[PDB]
Amino acid sequence: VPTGSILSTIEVASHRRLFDFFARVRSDENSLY
Amino acid sequence: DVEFDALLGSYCNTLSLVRFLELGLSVACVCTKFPELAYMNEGRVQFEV
Amino acid sequence: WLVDLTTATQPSVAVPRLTHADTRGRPVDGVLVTTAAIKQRLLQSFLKV
Repeated sequence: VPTGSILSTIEVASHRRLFDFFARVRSDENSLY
Repeated sequence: DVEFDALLGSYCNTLSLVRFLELGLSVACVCTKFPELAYMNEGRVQFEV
Repeated sequence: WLVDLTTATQPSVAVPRLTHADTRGRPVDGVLVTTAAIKQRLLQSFLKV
């Protein structure tokens, strides 16, 4: 990395529905997150 | 009378255990532990370029 | 043909934060995976660093 260059961060947006798994027939409307 | 059937040797091959960061093609990617991706179907990697 | 193969691409967007060096310590920017048949005839007549 040369001086400057604005080193940035790589963000991982990841939809985690837990408790979907586990127990419960979790049911959602959709248009929900 | 003396007769004997003999076992003259036993040979085994050692299965080579190789890890993935030896290879030259680890230059080609970034390996990171991400547990819970079983849980999540959706994926997005966003970098502001 | 190699230098075209070797350079037709765009460098990625990443800074691994640990880079493959060459033991003098120049960084490795590429991979170049081949078949051993081609690799052979390639290494003897062409590339040996």
